[PDB]
Amino acid sequence: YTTLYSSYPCTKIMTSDGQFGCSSKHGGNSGILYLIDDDESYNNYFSYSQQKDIIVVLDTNYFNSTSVLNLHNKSKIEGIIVLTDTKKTYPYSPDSRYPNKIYGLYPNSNLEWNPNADGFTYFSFPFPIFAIDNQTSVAIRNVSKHNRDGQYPAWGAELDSFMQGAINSETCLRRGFCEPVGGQSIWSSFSSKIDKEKEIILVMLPFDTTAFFRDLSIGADQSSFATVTLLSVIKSLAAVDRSSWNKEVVFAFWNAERWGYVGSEYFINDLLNFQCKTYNSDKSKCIDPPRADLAFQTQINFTKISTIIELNQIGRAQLDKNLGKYSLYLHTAGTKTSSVTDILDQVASSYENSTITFKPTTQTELPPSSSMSFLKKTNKIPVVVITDHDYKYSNPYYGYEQDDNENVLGSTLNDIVYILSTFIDRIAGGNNNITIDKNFINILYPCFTSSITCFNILMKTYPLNEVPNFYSSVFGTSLTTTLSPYETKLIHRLLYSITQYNSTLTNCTSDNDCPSSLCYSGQCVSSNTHLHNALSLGFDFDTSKNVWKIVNSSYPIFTESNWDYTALKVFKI
Ligand SMILES: *[C@@H]1O[C@H](CO)[C@@H](O[C@@H]2O[C@H](CO)[C@@H](O[C@@H]3O[C@H](CO)[C@@H](O)[C@H](O)[C@@H]3O)[C@H](O)[C@H]2NC(C)=O)[C@H](O)[C@H]1NC(C)=O
Ligand SMILES: *[C@@H]1O[C@H](CO)[C@@H](O[C@@H]2O[C@H](CO)[C@@H](O)[C@H](O)[C@H]2NC(C)=O)[C@H](O)[C@H]1NC(C)=O
Ligand SMILES: *[C@@H]1O[C@H](CO)[C@@H](O)[C@H](O)[C@H]1NC(C)=O
Ligand SMILES: *[C@@H]1O[C@H](CO)[C@@H](O)[C@H](O)[C@H]1NC(C)=O
Ligand SMILES: *[C@@H]1O[C@H](CO)[C@@H](O)[C@H](O)[C@H]1NC(C)=O
Ligand SMILES: [Ca+2]
Repeated sequence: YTTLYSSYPCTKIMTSDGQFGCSSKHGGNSGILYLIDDDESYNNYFSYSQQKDIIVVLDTNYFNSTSVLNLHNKSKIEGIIVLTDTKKTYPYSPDSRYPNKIYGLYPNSNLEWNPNADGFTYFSFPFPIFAIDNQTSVAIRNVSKHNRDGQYPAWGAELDSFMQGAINSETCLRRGFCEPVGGQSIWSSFSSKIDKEKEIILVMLPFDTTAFFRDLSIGADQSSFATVTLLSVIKSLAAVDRSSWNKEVVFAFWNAERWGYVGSEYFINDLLNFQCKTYNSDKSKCIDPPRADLAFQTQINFTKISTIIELNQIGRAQLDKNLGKYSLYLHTAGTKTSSVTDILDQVASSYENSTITFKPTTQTELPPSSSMSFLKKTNKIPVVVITDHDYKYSNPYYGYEQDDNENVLGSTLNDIVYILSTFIDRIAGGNNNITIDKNFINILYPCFTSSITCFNILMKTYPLNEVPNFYSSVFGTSLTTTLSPYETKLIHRLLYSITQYNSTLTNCTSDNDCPSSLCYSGQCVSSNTHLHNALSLGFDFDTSKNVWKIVNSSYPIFTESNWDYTALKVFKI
């Protein structure tokens, strides 16, 4: 009877063995609003029976596994609303102690890279949980508190978030009530065609993120600080004379990495194993098996990849009181890595005002990283994973809504873009003087860490949610019906544009008007930039039953519930 539109639901995700996340009952959940905002109201919950059906409103300091799981009541809890008008006053991660442990290089590892984590995200809730935006939280905190008088023209709410998929992935897939968690990765080169005689420098990062409330998955340190960094590096490199480069550089933005590295794994699998049985007319696509773009097969030789650089949480570099500089940490693997890290050290020291210094790790295992997918295949090349931590994550809010613009060091971004741009130029064989594109940095940084309203001129739609959120969501309904959220399309169209080598006035009104190119506002634009499937190898699509099938559960199996609609309504009882 009063719909609150900026609401962010907890949704249901199925796995091989079970399920986690939340759902409302069929027809939604409703109850009296009860506010927990201090120890007093917390304790007074256990003895509160003015009503059967209760919607608990939580100050976020009380939203954690221990605190929520202890809410046992004779009344039954019908839902939770989490307020975001205040932040947590302590470090908090609802994610795993070792994200993606079993899908990486060290399945038997005893390390805990994220040791503060309480794993709250991976519990199965039989009632709905919503977060709400700042303004709405203020209002709901107000009315939920007003209920404390105890007289009954009181305030209540209804939470609608019915998840069709349930139980486990085998079950929901069979019924068509869920879809694989996945999406599209994006890679790019400034070369119009990669010289298959040159070695390739691969510079990459995981751009997808996680959260309890996935519509709020900014993941500033987790991913998006690095995403801004690498795009800003690419924009800066777009303006230099790259004619001196004797190696190819490929930039890769891997999707759905937080769900078992499926983006890097799928791409690598295709590099090593793909064979097309049936091509389309101009052989630009494969009909069987379906691939919308064959550039990877045409241009990229796995064995020519001769260096891998990965960005993996670089927005909370640690202040060193000695040097008066912030530390990033170099986690290395493969062979002949000191040659590469020596250049990084040099660039970081090359100018007086640098606020960045590099340190080695003390750990003997790489942290969870996309480079792990390549190291499963080769140990022959130098791999450098750049992070902001030696061991324990510097990110105090890993996989959580509070991993936002206030969780990262904007003041280090220019230095990191400059250092990485210059570094890449040097190892590609150049000696250019880099000027970073500050205008671009200043637009993109708040765009991906606060409010995703930038570069909409490149888009055909406006985003429904202005909170940047990089959760991969679902791959699609089949291999021929792929889906991508706004965030992926924006990264794709922006990367494509920055790396363009040609643009022609044609008055095109759609990409199909443009031969071997894309349409941007009446220009046909040419760029060596490409989408690629990011999807577990454990799935296959049966065109017979027209359904996804689990063919190998050794690969990551995550399938997000389908749902019709989500809504939060407040009303007087
Ligand atoms: C998860 O959330 C709960 C709920 O807030 C956290 O428990 C709370 O932790 C704080 C700090 O430890 C406790 O506050 C302290 O109270 C004492 C005595 O009352 C006071 O001397 C201190 O100055 C501070 O106020 C608070 O009482 C406690 N509340 C409850 C109900 O346990 C918990 O720490 C969080 N846990 C995790 C893993 O994040
Ligand atoms: C992919 O690139 C690799 C590495 O350059 C090529 O494989 C090699 O062939 C060259 C000589 O032609 C040698 O330098 C290497 O000893 C070979 N190593 C192997 C076989 O791993 C290979 O030619 C390229 N692959 C394709 C499909 O052309
Ligand atoms: C909510 O917005 C208010 C008003 O702008 C601001 O003071 C407060 O810091 C914000 N809260 C959070 C947690 O962002
Ligand atoms: C470095 O930073 C200082 C402090 O802002 C600035 O005044 C100076 O011009 C810069 N110096 C150089 C060498 O760039
Ligand atoms: C299952 O996939 C694993 C991937 O870790 C692979 O090693 C194995 O060959 C596969 N087994 C089957 C069912 O083919
Ligand atoms: Ca086209």
